[PDB]
Amino acid sequence: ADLEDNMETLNDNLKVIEKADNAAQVKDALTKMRAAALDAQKATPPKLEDKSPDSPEMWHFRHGFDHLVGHIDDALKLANEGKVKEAQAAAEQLKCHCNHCHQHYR
Amino acid sequence: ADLEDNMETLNDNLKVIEKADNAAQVKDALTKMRAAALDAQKATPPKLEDKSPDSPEMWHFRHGFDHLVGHIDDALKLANEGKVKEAQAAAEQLKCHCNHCHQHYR
Ligand code: HEC
Ligand code: HEC
Ligand SMILES: [Co+2]
Ligand SMILES: [Co+2]
Repeated sequence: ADLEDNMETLNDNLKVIEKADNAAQVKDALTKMRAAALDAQKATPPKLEDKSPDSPEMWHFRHGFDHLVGHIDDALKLANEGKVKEAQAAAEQLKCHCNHCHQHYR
Repeated sequence: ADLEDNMETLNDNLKVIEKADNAAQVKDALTKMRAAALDAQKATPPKLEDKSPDSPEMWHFRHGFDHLVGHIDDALKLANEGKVKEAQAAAEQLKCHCNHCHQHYR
C-alpha cells in the first residue's frame, strides 16, 4: 500500500470509531489505523520529494507517526480493558494528529 | 511568572486572536503567548518532580512546550506576512497542543 492508501485507511477507520455500531468495531479500527500509520511512516510525502531523509522536515514527518501510534496504543489499552467508551473518546482526539501533520506536509 | 499565570496568558490570548481582525492585533497576541510558553517551558511540574530529567515522561512534557513554541513561531510568521486569517487558523490549531499536554498530565 502507498501513502494515499494508508491515508484512506486512517480516514475510513477514524470515522468507523465515530460511527461504530458496536464496541468491538472500535478495537478493530484502531488496529487497522496502527498498521496504516507504521506503513505511512516509511513513505515520502510529495511535498517533501526534494528533501534529505535526514532533513528536519522528514524527521518531524516520521516522528508524527510515532506519536500517533503511541496514542493509538493508549486507545487500544482502554478498549482492551473493556473501557470502550473511553477508547472511543480517546480516538476522537487522534484527529489533532491528523490535523497537525497535514498542516505541515499535506 | 508562575505556571498558572502563564497558562492564563495562553488561554486569554487565544481568544484575543479569535476576536481580532488585523495583523498587528494577532502578532501582538502571539508574541505574548510565545513569551508565556517560554516562561513555562523549562520547569519540572509538580507531578514529575520525582522523575528523572531524561525520563520518557519529562521528555514528552518538555517536547509539548517546545512543539507549542514552534507553532506559535509559525503562526507569528504568517501574521508578519499580513496573512491575518491564516494566522488565526493556525492559532486555533494550537488548541490541540493545549489539550494533548493536559490529558497527559491530568
Ligand atoms: C504525518 C505524520 C501524518 C499524519 C499523522 C496523518 N497524515 Fe494524512 N496525510 C499526510 C500527508 C503528507 C498527506 C498527503 C499525501 C499525498 O500523497 O498527497 C496526507 C493525506 C491524507 C489524506 C488525503 C489522501 C489522498 O488520497 O490524497 C487523507 C484523507 C488523510 N491524510 C487522512 C488522515 C487522517 C484521518 C489522519 C489521522 C488519523 C492522518 N491522515 C494522519 C500526513 C499525515
Ligand atoms: C504541557 C506541555 C502543557 C501545554 C502545551 C499547555 N499546558 Fe496548560 N497546563 C499545563 C499544566 C501542568 C497545568 C497545571 C495543572 C492542571 O492540569 O491544571 C496547566 C493548566 C492550565 C490552565 C488552568 C486550568 C484551570 O482549571 O483553569 C489553563 C487555563 C491552561 N493550562 C491553558 C492552556 C492553553 C490555552 C494551552 C495552549 C495554548 C496550554 N495550556 C498548553 C500544561 C500544559
Ligand atoms: Co502524547
Ligand atoms: Co509540528
